[PDB]
Amino acid sequence: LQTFELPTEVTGCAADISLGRALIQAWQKDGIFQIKTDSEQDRKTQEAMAASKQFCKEPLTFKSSCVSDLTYSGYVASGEEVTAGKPDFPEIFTVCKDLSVGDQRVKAGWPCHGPVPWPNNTYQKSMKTFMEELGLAGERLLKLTALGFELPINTFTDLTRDGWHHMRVLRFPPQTSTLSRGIGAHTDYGLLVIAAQDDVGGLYIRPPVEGEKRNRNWLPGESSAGMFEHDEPWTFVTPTPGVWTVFPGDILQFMTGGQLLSTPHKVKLNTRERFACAYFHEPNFEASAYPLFEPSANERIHAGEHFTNMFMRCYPDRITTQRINKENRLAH
Ligand SMILES: O=C(O)CCC(=O)C(=O)O
Ligand SMILES: [Mn+2]
Repeated sequence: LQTFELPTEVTGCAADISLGRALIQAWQKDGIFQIKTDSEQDRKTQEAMAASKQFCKEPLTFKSSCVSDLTYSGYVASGEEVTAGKPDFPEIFTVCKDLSVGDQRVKAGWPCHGPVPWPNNTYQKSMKTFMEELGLAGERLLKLTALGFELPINTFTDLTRDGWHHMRVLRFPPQTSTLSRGIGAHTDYGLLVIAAQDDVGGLYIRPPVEGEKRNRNWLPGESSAGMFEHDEPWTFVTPTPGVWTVFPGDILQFMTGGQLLSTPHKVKLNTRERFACAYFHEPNFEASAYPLFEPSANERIHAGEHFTNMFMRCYPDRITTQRINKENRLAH
């Protein structure tokens, strides 16, 4: 895979435009590239992964208490069945925008808005500072992408102001310990996905395949789930120190008219447990994404509406979903 070092500030100089061209080319050929982490980005990744490992060592009663009826942030034990001798399962802690009940959007009952049920304040601090760095990387990447497409440098800036960025903090069990098979082929609904992983290995991505029609996962009727899972090609994302991976999400596919494709990906379970984090760089919850290259187009996709429906469908029995239904929160 290509690995690039990003500049700290993207200003629009010739080097920035050149880098944007190269990022687009790498996505168009490989579906993914790596970005070099600096010493602080790396340190903060390691501290977040350590906090994740410590949290997963807590008893299940405690982990299961890290839930909220206002936000989807918090813990889920994935799956619905276990057996004797296969008692383990994937675990996710989702971090969405951390808004207290003092925030006006929370007071107004906006769906998905509320405070993260942090397990402790060291996990909180570790995840917040990691997500701050991930957000800055996302902004650099979007400015470079704009420059590479000959668009204004700040094309994405209003769209992502106070963006609804969120992250899944993941633990996958060893294959022999679980009835889970990992995560099947899917795409992520976001502008960009920035991901980190430990040394165990398990992530596979599907590059662009010339002539291969792709479902447009921003449309409810074109779910990408499961598609191509058993068909070649799948690229193994070899664990590599000192990098994050980056691929386009569904929103960038929409905005670019398919010049970038949302990268399908899947996770296979290994012989050891595996830790990873997947960060989703997003528009503002209230913003609508639009075609960048079709100025006459009136079609839009509303980020907040899609986020809410996706979480409601993925976690239909969570207290968060029950409260959305009880209070008819979709009406906001
Ligand atoms: O486990 C990984 O490396 C990626 C996980 C993922 O794709 C997700 O949480 O959407
Ligand atoms: Mn994913």
